[PDB]
Amino acid sequence: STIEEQAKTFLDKFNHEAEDLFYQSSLASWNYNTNITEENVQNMNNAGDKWSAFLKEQSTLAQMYPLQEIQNLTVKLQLQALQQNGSSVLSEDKSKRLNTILNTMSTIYSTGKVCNPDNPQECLLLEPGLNEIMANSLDYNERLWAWESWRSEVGKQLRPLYEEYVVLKNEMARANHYEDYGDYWRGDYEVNGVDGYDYSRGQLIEDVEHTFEEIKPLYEHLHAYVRAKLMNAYPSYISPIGCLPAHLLGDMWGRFWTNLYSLTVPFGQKPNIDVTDAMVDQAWDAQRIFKEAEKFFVSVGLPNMTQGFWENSMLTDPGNVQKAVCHPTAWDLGKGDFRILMCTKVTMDDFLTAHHEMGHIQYDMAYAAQPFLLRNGANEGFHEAVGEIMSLSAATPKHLKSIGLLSPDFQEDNETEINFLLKQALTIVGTLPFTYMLEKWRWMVFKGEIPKDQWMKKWWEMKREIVGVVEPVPHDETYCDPASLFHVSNDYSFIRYYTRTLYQFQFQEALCQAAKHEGPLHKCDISNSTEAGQKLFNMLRLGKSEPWTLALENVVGAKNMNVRPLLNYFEPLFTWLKDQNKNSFVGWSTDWSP
Amino acid sequence: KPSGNYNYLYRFLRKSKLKPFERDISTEIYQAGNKPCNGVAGPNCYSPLQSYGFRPTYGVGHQPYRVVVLSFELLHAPATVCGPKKSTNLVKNKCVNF
Repeated sequence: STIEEQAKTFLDKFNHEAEDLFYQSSLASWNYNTNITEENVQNMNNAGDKWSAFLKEQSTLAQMYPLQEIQNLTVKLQLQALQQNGSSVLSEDKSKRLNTILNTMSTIYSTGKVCNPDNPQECLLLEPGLNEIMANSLDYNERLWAWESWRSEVGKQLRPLYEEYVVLKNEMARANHYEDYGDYWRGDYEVNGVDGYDYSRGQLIEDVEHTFEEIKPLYEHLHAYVRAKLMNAYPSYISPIGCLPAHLLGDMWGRFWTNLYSLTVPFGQKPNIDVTDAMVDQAWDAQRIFKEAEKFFVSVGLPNMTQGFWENSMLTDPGNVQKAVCHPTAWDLGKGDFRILMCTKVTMDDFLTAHHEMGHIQYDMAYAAQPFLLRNGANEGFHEAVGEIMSLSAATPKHLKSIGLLSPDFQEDNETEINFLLKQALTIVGTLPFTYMLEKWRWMVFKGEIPKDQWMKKWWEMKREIVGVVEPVPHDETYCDPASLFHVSNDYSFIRYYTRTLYQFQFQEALCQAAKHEGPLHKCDISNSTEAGQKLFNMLRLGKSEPWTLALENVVGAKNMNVRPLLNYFEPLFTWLKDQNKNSFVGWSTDWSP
Repeated sequence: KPSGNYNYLYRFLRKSKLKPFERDISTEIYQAGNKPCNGVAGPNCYSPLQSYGFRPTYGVGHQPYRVVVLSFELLHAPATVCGPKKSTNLVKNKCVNF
């Protein structure tokens, strides 16, 4: 016989039992999301116990099968995922120190309370307190004081845990065939054992700096425009040659620029698209929202979304009788049951993230025929890629005019398209160099060829040249400010929000060369076109079972990144940026410190 | 039931190609190879019995479906189970066929 088919049958049995166990776990997770009670806490404790035990025991049992002896690369990659020992390669004392330090660090991050200004009866958290002093606050001084106090109170509690975290992750990953934990983040973004279309881990690194130096000048021009407009919004503290403070961008970490839209408005007479007026005049509630969603599904070319959502889920607030959270999660039960957690209201951002969540549900049903090791994207960025593609192609009001959602009184002039393109650029393109240097910096931290106790000064001085942001006051090495992030404290793969940011444009070009759509790429309607829908479907139904590079050729046609569609997506905005900040200074200077 | 109707089972392995017109009632273990079961083994015997669950929160491809397969026989004997329903009432003193 051959041990290959023995490993295949072990994979099949493990996949079936994991389907059942993850079905129970996902049902428990959805019931906890809709209701946070004592019995739901017990349900999650038991689900975590059974899931961790089953996963670790099957991973332990999988080590007796040799890995690279199978010519079938599907079950070979299934073994590669299954025979990942992970934290099993080292002993229990380092693991329990890892659990203590990490759970204390997580519960310090989550309810980190800034309590320096005024009386201590208030301590400003993220959503109740920081969101009303960072997203909208017309005082530079109070923003500076609150952000500095927040950074201090995060740093002096997060740093001694994070240094041992970095050391522990490096020595964990050095035994699991990774050069560091950054290499573990690039381990999923690697193709080995498949001939021809090879992808490696440093290849994604050089792709990342390649995309950075490619999309540098668009960020130069939008940085010049946003600096010129923040001369108007925040004068007397920022020089036209120097950089910008990071506590005025609309994002406390310095990441996004989405709420920095009214202060940096292109045209006062023309805002962005707001079709919500006819919705609130239309009594367009969440049920009709999802009916229009399934009509848009049929119009694009996707199949109509199943009734299994409808009797299993809700779309509005349930009141205070049950503890549901309005977090947009597209839960899959793993056994043909789809549920959507979203408080779908009359709000344009809620409708666009409903497009996002139902694109996630569409990609969830796209890999439906695959087993439990393969019911995913080939990387984590594909789900958000499908969601943001759906959101961006749904953000063109021409289809709303065609179907009657938007009345024909509105016209799409150049002003509204500049507003929409600046909204999209400040939303997700404005964090392309931010995500770039945070990913690069966390790589060159976790790789560990660098000195240990100088991270903060170097990190606060290298941000002046990539995005072009300056700390108004110097920050010493007792701080731990980048670990104040949900993707660093919880320590998730932040490359996912980088590379997806190009996905939602490049495949967009792939969905407009098949839609027979011309002109600017942002005005592209994938609806009323079966060819673009089926070309999206071609990448959709592949999923995890193939290496992601292969999917990248059958949707784009390269082993590497189709970067240049970003200019097609933003050509009128780039022209307006050239015409606007030509007289003002374009660039930044490190030495200017407020 | 929400607990799950796990009583129903199926075989994902078999000794050979299952022939038509015969029901292999026994679910005896189909051995993979290269190693003895040494009785009934977890990692290296591969018992073919697997459950369904069939909870009400399953999917359309996972739905419990009730199946009946009716198969006639062409063996050397004519028909016994037919529908002889003709059912016309009566007639009399009329030039008629019957």
